[PDB]
Amino acid sequence: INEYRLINCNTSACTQACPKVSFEPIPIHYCAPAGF
Amino acid sequence: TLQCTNVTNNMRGEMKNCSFNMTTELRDKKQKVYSLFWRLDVVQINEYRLINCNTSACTQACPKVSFEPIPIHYCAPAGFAILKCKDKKFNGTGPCPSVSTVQCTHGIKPVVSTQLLLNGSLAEEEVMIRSENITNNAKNILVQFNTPVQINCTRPMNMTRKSIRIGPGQAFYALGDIIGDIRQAHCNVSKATWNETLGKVVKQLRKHFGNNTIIRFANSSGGDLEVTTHSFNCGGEFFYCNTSGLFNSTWISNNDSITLPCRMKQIINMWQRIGQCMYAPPIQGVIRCVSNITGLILTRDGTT
Amino acid sequence: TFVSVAPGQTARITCGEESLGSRSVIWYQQRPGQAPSLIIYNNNDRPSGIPDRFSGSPGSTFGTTATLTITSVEAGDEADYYCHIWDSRRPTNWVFGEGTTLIVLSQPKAAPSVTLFPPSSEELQANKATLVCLISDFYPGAVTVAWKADSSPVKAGVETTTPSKQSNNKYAASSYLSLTPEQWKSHKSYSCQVTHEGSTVEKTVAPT
Amino acid sequence: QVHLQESGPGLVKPSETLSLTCNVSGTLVRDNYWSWIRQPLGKQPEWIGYVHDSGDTNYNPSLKSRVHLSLDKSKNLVSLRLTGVTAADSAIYYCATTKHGRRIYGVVAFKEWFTYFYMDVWGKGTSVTVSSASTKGPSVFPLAPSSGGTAALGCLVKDYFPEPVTVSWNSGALTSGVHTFPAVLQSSGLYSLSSVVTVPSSSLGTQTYICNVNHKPSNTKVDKRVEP
Ligand SMILES: *[C@@H]1O[C@H](CO)[C@@H](O[C@@H]2O[C@H](CO)[C@@H](O[C@@H]3O[C@H](CO[C@H]4O[C@H](CO[C@H]5O[C@H](CO)[C@@H](O)[C@H](O)[C@@H]5O)[C@@H](O)[C@H](O[C@H]5O[C@H](CO)[C@@H](O)[C@H](O)[C@@H]5O[C@H]5O[C@H](CO)[C@@H](O)[C@H](O)[C@@H]5O)[C@@H]4O)[C@@H](O)[C@H](O[C@H]4O[C@H](CO)[C@@H](O)[C@H](O)[C@@H]4O[C@H]4O[C@H](CO)[C@@H](O)[C@H](O)[C@@H]4O[C@H]4O[C@H](CO)[C@@H](O)[C@H](O)[C@@H]4O)[C@@H]3O)[C@H](O)[C@H]2NC(C)=O)[C@H](O)[C@H]1NC(C)=O
Ligand SMILES: *[C@@H]1O[C@H](CO)[C@@H](O[C@@H]2O[C@H](CO)[C@@H](O[C@@H]3O[C@H](CO[C@H]4O[C@H](CO)[C@@H](O)[C@H](O)[C@@H]4O)[C@@H](O)[C@H](O[C@H]4O[C@H](CO)[C@@H](O)[C@H](O)[C@@H]4O[C@H]4O[C@H](CO)[C@@H](O)[C@H](O)[C@@H]4O)[C@@H]3O)[C@H](O)[C@H]2NC(C)=O)[C@H](O)[C@H]1NC(C)=O
Ligand SMILES: *[C@@H]1O[C@H](CO)[C@@H](O[C@@H]2O[C@H](CO)[C@@H](O[C@@H]3O[C@H](CO[C@H]4O[C@H](CO)[C@@H](O)[C@H](O)[C@@H]4O)[C@@H](O)[C@H](O[C@H]4O[C@H](CO)[C@@H](O)[C@H](O)[C@@H]4O)[C@@H]3O)[C@H](O)[C@H]2NC(C)=O)[C@H](O)[C@H]1NC(C)=O
Ligand SMILES: *[C@@H]1O[C@H](CO)[C@@H](O[C@@H]2O[C@H](CO)[C@@H](O[C@@H]3O[C@H](CO)[C@@H](O)[C@H](O)[C@@H]3O)[C@H](O)[C@H]2NC(C)=O)[C@H](O)[C@H]1NC(C)=O
Ligand SMILES: *[C@@H]1O[C@H](CO)[C@@H](O[C@@H]2O[C@H](CO)[C@@H](O)[C@H](O)[C@H]2NC(C)=O)[C@H](O)[C@H]1NC(C)=O
Ligand SMILES: *[C@@H]1O[C@H](CO)[C@@H](O[C@@H]2O[C@H](CO)[C@@H](O)[C@H](O)[C@H]2NC(C)=O)[C@H](O)[C@H]1NC(C)=O
Ligand SMILES: *[C@@H]1O[C@H](CO)[C@@H](O[C@@H]2O[C@H](CO)[C@@H](O)[C@H](O)[C@H]2NC(C)=O)[C@H](O)[C@H]1NC(C)=O
Ligand SMILES: *[C@@H]1O[C@H](CO)[C@@H](O[C@@H]2O[C@H](CO)[C@@H](O)[C@H](O)[C@H]2NC(C)=O)[C@H](O)[C@H]1NC(C)=O
Ligand SMILES: *[C@@H]1O[C@H](CO)[C@@H](O[C@@H]2O[C@H](CO)[C@@H](O)[C@H](O)[C@H]2NC(C)=O)[C@H](O)[C@H]1NC(C)=O
Ligand SMILES: *[C@@H]1O[C@H](CO)[C@@H](O[C@@H]2O[C@H](CO)[C@@H](O)[C@H](O)[C@H]2NC(C)=O)[C@H](O)[C@H]1NC(C)=O
Ligand SMILES: *[C@@H]1O[C@H](CO)[C@@H](O[C@@H]2O[C@H](CO)[C@@H](O)[C@H](O)[C@H]2NC(C)=O)[C@H](O)[C@H]1NC(C)=O
Ligand SMILES: *[C@@H]1O[C@H](CO)[C@@H](O[C@@H]2O[C@H](CO)[C@@H](O)[C@H](O)[C@H]2NC(C)=O)[C@H](O)[C@H]1NC(C)=O
Ligand SMILES: *[C@@H]1O[C@H](CO)[C@@H](O[C@@H]2O[C@H](CO)[C@@H](O)[C@H](O)[C@H]2NC(C)=O)[C@H](O)[C@H]1NC(C)=O
Ligand SMILES: *[C@@H]1O[C@H](CO)[C@@H](O[C@@H]2O[C@H](CO)[C@@H](O)[C@H](O)[C@H]2NC(C)=O)[C@H](O)[C@H]1NC(C)=O
Ligand SMILES: *[C@@H]1O[C@H](CO)[C@@H](O)[C@H](O)[C@H]1NC(C)=O
Ligand SMILES: *[C@@H]1O[C@H](CO)[C@@H](O)[C@H](O)[C@H]1NC(C)=O
Ligand SMILES: *[C@@H]1O[C@H](CO)[C@@H](O)[C@H](O)[C@H]1NC(C)=O
Ligand SMILES: *[C@@H]1O[C@H](CO)[C@@H](O)[C@H](O)[C@H]1NC(C)=O
Repeated sequence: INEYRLINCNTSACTQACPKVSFEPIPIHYCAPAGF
Repeated sequence: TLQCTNVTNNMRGEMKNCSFNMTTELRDKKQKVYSLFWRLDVVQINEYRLINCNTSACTQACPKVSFEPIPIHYCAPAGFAILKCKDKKFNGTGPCPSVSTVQCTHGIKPVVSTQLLLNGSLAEEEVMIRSENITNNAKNILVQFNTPVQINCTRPMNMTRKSIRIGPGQAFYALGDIIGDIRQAHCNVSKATWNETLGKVVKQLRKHFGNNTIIRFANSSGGDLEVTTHSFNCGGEFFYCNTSGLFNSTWISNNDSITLPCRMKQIINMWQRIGQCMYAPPIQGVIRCVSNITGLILTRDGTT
Repeated sequence: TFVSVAPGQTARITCGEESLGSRSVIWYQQRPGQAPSLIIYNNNDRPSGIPDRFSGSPGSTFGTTATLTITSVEAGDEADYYCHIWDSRRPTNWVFGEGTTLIVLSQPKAAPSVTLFPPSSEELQANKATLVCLISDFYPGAVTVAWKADSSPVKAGVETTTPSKQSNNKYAASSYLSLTPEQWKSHKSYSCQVTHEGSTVEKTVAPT
Repeated sequence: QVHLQESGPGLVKPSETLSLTCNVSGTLVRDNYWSWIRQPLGKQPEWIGYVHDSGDTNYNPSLKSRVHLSLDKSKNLVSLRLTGVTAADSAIYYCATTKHGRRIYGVVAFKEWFTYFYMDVWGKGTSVTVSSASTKGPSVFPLAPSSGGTAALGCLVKDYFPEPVTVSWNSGALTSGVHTFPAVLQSSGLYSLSSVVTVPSSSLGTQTYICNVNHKPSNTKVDKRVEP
């Protein structure tokens, strides 16, 4: 900016991913209830 | 801190041209930008400040949502029902001869108003006078009209929407410079309609307060702002209108408009105390809207 | 300011600041050397005696100046024009907005009717001498007078007015030369030369 | 018909009281509004102030503490008083009728209107020059004719102050061929003009040509006769 700034500051307020959670794709089985 | 001045006129001050410092997106350099607040939005300190800062933390109404009363049908689940009384003369209390049953009520637009009932159901045959205790002067007297009374309201100020970004992300909507003449908001009521509807109610008031009695009307006794003015929404803005001209009558035993002065406020605390403040965003262009006067909310003082 | 439009076309005249509220602009016409007269009051309302060729921009447009549209331009509308911005957000304007001048093209040219008079007999006995050089009916108005003592040019003593038109293409110009009763009887001939455009008119004079 | 006429001193010393009179012919001073305007040389017409009966009178915010108007209902003339003048107030003081209008932009009842004024019938104007110098009466010398079928004849008004000077011919009986020239300011401080008439050479007559000279600040009237 005419020195820098983060690329998001002029758009969206930001949030930092928690370091405990993992973005590792685990298997997910979808289902349906009774009568279906 | 708001440093404020009058509005460019040539008199009575009504508005403020305010300048202030402001957080930009970055947590560094400030911003020197200006807004434009009505007198009811701000208050001085011995230089100004917003009228809410010494009370409630504030929140700005989102500009996408609309405050337009849409029909709302209430209902009840299984094992329950709702009864609709269907006669033409019922003061809401006592037995009803023609009872019918329904699942969901008629469209009830939640019109938040005071003094003047707006866009409500019209009564049947004679206008209706409903009260909890007519002998007690401490209970409000609900009124319902048979013929609607026509009311028009303009906001004839072609105002501007400034969008000062208090980022990152969030952004405040202010009032820029005013394009056109310095006028105020006014609600019109036709003189011919308000005279016949006022006498139609007082013949019903004689049915309860003596046959040959004298019925007079005056404006609000005083107290808070909401009680004294006709508070209502239309086009987003919140009007606050003076009804000293609709209640200035004296009835004995036997062609133009009535214009009413209306203020305006952005920061509001609705339904007495709930929902904190809310700075409704400014509205561009000339706002105009027509409403129906379908009832009145009257109180009695403690011969005539 | 100035505005140039050919005879028969349309002239438009800018005056005053930009409009901030609903206005009532008052236009005026000041002929050269005369009082100003009223042309258009109430933005476009003409009083009697003014033709419908003159029309002013409507005083209902927020953000445009006061415009004076002048259709069918003639050699008579070659005069000055002021206006009176009556604005609702401006306090009362007591100084008229700076004027605008209309110039009518294809006048087009005119030769100087120069005239040279010798000093009077009543002034000589007052031990004074003065040569008068009148210049009239010349267009456009930008002369440069030069006096001659026979063939020799005269430096000082020259007093020359400035052109000034008079409800026409006619411009006026007077050149003077102050001498002594001994200086006049000295040289053979004095000449007044008027350089107008490219040309040069010359007229002399001689004592008796 | 409406005819207006401004009469004034023409010269007033610095920091003195200008006293102007506007004689009115054609109507009364009680039924109409009245307004003076002054115009410097090369500048725009600067408004001064409007006056009317019934105590309705207003002045320019720029010249407030110095100006005083008045309406003489018995003599039917408008007066002006400008106190503490300087070289700035030198201009040309016109006197004109004033009509009014009411521009309604709002709802009338909310005072959402403003009165606007406009001058319609003007006067000829008076020349008021402010200078700490004494008035000098001119000196009128005739200009001899000299030579086609036509001839040239004129007058001269030498060394006077201040402006202006009116020049007529034969007490107002020669307007065809009359061209009066603007004056010139010399390094001494005195103006000087000329006025020539074109008449046919067949003026043996004697077609008595007498130019009439007049100078209001010095009260000078010199009738000069031009002869070959
Ligand atoms: C709630 O209820 C209240 C109370 O009723 C109500 O308040 C009212 O609101 C309205 C609008 O909001 C408001 O109207 C304004 O009225 C202004 C004055 O109009 C009145 O007078 C005029 C003339 O009277 C004068 O002159 C007479 C001699 O001619 C003399 O005898 C008088 O004494 C007086 O001096 C008159 O013409 C009007 O009559 C109208 O209404 C009649 C019905 O009642 C109707 O029969 C008439 O025909 C006429 O209607 C129009 O007719 C033609 C079209 O058919 C138009 O050409 C006319 O001009 C009429 O409008 C009134 O009795 C009026 O001047 C305002 O309009 C001007 O201003 C706005 C904004 O400033 C502009 O946008 C307009 O363009 C217009 O500007 C023109 O006029 C001015 C002044 O002359 C000029 O300087 C302008 O340059 C421009 O004129 C030029 O441009 C136009 C461009 O096209 C061109 O056409 C022209 O030829 C010219 O070149 C404005 O409309 C009213 O005052 C107010 N109060 C009252 C008590 O009524 C609320 O609105 C209600 N609220 C709600 C929400 O409902
Ligand atoms: C009692 O009941 C009456 C009747 O319902 C009610 O009257 C209503 O008044 C409101 C004003 O508060 C009106 O609302 C606005 O009307 C204007 C005019 O609409 C024109 O265009 C439509 C086409 O759709 C035509 O059919 C119509 O005849 C008009 O010519 C609109 O401009 C408004 O639109 C905005 O608001 C809508 C909802 O709030 C949005 O959906 C819409 O997108 C607009 O929002 C945005 O628009 C722009 C983006 O394009 C943007 O620039 C703007 O800034 C804005 O963000 C709105 O419809 C309403 O129409 C009236 N009712 C009817 C039936 O017409 C009274 O108000 C009521 N009394 C009380 C006290 O509440
Ligand atoms: C509430 O109060 C605020 C006060 O902050 C007002 O905002 C100001 O409004 C004024 C309008 O009068 C603005 O002033 C104008 O600025 C213009 C922008 O100048 C630019 O152009 C030059 C090139 O010449 C650049 O070098 C410069 O950097 C700018 O980018 C000027 O063009 C204007 O000049 C005109 O007006 C003057 C008046 O005397 C004339 O003499 C000139 O000839 C010319 O026509 C003018 O100076 C000011 O900039 C605004 N400030 C801000 C911060 O925005 C609000 O308007 C006011 N709101 C209401 C409703 O009254
Ligand atoms: C701008 O505002 C000024 C006021 O600040 C306006 O001047 C005012 O004009 C009114 C009339 O339009 C004057 O009222 C008059 O008072 C006399 C009594 O002396 C009365 O006889 C008249 O009938 C009229 O009511 C008022 O005195 C005057 N105020 C000042 C301070 O001069 C002006 O007209 C406005 N102009 C614009 C373009 O907005
Ligand atoms: C926020 O900043 C980014 C990066 O500076 C802007 O993204 C640019 O958008 C323009 C659109 O014309 C593109 O041409 C550029 O290539 C983009 N930059 C990059 C690095 O991709 C974005 O527009 C800004 N958002 C604002 C100012 O609201
Ligand atoms: C906005 O903030 C600036 C500071 O950047 C204020 O400017 C200072 O004002 C104080 C007094 O109010 C002065 O003593 C300083 O000299 C000013 N300049 C500085 C500190 O650099 C400005 O007044 C603020 N504007 C407001 C509060 O409206
Ligand atoms: C916050 O500020 C407002 C406005 O200054 C205060 O409201 C005032 O309350 C007093 C009570 O004695 C009234 O007399 C005033 O009329 C009120 N002002 C307005 C503008 O209505 C309010 O009390 C303040 N709250 C505090 C200090 O806690
Ligand atoms: C509402 O209307 C009912 C009638 O539908 C009123 O009921 C009467 O009340 C009086 C006492 O005030 C009794 O003496 C009568 O016997 C009642 N008659 C009936 C048919 O109920 C009732 O009083 C009204 N209430 C109000 C507040 O107006
Ligand atoms: C305001 O009142 C009028 C009454 O004239 C309403 O118009 C009527 O609406 C009902 C149903 O809503 C229709 O059956 C009538 O035929 C309508 N009347 C006419 C003359 O057509 C209008 O809907 C009301 N507006 C509101 C409540 O917002
Ligand atoms: C209020 O002012 C706005 C300008 O901010 C006007 O918008 C203009 O509208 C006209 C036609 O309606 C367009 O030609 C312009 O280009 C618009 N300008 C801008 C900046 O968008 C608007 O018309 C005004 N309101 C009314 C009722 O006239
Ligand atoms: C409120 O406004 C409406 C329209 O905005 C007015 O109804 C108009 O009335 C005039 C005659 O007065 C008719 O010529 C129009 O055709 C009507 N318009 C419509 C849409 O019906 C109404 O008179 C106004 N009433 C008040 C009290 O202001
Ligand atoms: C109700 O109306 C009365 C007038 O009928 C208003 O009384 C005026 O109140 C102001 C206070 O702001 C006083 O200065 C006036 O002298 C009062 N006039 C009279 C005749 O007494 C009263 O303000 C109105 N009240 C409301 C809440 O609208
Ligand atoms: C509501 O209207 C009433 C009357 O229309 C207003 O009362 C006026 O108050 C001022 C005080 O500033 C008095 O000078 C006026 O004489 C009063 N008018 C009348 C008719 O008595 C009142 O100010 C308005 N506003 C409120 C909030 O009540
Ligand atoms: C209530 O209405 C009456 C008239 O019905 C108003 O009386 C005004 O009285 C003054 C002189 O006393 C008159 O000059 C006005 O013309 C009357 N008004 C009208 C509309 O005729 C009285 O002012 C009204 N009260 C309020 C508070 O508005
Ligand atoms: C705003 O206007 C009112 C009018 O009564 C005036 O008293 C006040 O001083 C004005 N405010 C400023 C900051 O000029
Ligand atoms: C109504 O009010 C009166 C007096 O205030 C009271 O005596 C009575 O009990 C109340 N309730 C009624 C009449 O039902
Ligand atoms: C209309 O109102 C006036 C009061 O302004 C009242 O005197 C009159 O009786 C009313 N007209 C009718 C028909 O009731
Ligand atoms: C009022 O008077 C009418 C006739 O004048 C009468 O019919 C009615 O019964 C009376 N109301 C009473 C007495 O409550």
